[PDB]
Amino acid sequence: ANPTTIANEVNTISTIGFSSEVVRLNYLKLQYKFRHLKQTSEKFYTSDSYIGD
Amino acid sequence: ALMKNPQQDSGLLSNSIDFRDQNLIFSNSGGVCTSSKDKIENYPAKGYPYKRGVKLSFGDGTTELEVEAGGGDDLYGVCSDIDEFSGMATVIPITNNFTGYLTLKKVNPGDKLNFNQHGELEKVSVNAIALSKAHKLTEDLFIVLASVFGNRA
Repeated sequence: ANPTTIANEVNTISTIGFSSEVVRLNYLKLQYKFRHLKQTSEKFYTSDSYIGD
Repeated sequence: ALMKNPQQDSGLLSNSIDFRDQNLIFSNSGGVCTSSKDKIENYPAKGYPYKRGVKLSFGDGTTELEVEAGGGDDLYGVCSDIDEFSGMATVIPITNNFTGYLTLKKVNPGDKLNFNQHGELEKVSVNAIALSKAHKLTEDLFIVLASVFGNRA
């Protein structure tokens, strides 16, 4: 409501209310798989120009 | 003329020796007996409703509601004090009882009094019981000690 003037004596004052809002956020996990060369087997593919097959 | 504190100055200092019959003045704001659990509300004043019953008055809608002198079925409370600078009248609601001096229409202890259209008490719905006889402060100003106990037929 409108404000209350503080003049002489008064007991009833205007009020301030509060409110809340709740928001949900979802999180998802995903995975990918990839093939590669074994560390011990890299030495058998380490060519001079490049490493790999 | 009718304001709580006279605008005309006093020529002489008062003699503060006696202690009897020094409270039946128009400047006596509030009540003779007051509790700490009394509800009081300030409202914008339309006219001069001091020491009179007040009723709620509504405008076109641009401005807020106010209180004006009156009684009857429209009575909302009793004005016990006023601040002139802010034009704010302190009102005790009819739901709360009050004991003090109120304006009487221009009467013995035990008489039943109701508020008229001008917010003045008059002998008989019953709104208050007179606790004393009418005390004259001016040719038209008559006060009376009354006890207001709400609405009852």
